[PDB]
Amino acid sequence: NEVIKEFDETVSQMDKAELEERWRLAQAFNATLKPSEILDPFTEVSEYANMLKVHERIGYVEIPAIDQEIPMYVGTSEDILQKGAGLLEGASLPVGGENTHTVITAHRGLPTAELFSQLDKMKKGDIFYLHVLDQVLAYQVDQIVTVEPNDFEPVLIQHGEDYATLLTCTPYMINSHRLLVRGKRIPYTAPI
Repeated sequence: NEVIKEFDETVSQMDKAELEERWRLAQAFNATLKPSEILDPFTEVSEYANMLKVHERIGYVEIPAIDQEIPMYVGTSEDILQKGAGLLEGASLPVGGENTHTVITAHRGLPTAELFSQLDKMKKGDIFYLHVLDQVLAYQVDQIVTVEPNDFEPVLIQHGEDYATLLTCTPYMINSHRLLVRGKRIPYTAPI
């Protein structure tokens, strides 16, 4: 909020050639990422996403269906999950691209930040935006499933496609299962 304002303000002061080289470095990481075993963030050395870091924030996720703009951070440690959404370890960077699947995790509400509390309100067709460096990527929801903390392939990188999954715990205030809201990239570029 204050954080989101500070983020966009810093980005607008950054050099264009440098904004572009960073983007390309993240795309290079996405093009080479091997499939690995993705663990539940809510249970149990990294240069991961360095090119995207702006005072430790890698951007924010914007979800008009639930009136949220939540800062994103690297990893899903509790330090992070207390203050915003975390990018899941082993998944794509949120810079999109063919054969990518980024995964953004937040608690189902904290006492003073709703975060992903209202994620059950999202429906197929809903559009959310990843704001990353000076870019904004639109994703349109095409699948919503609830799974056991051991059930986790709907976050599989599917060849050809560009996906982003918003991930939280469910039922509300019980948190025994995981709610996955998957969106697929649609054409959108931020206005100038």
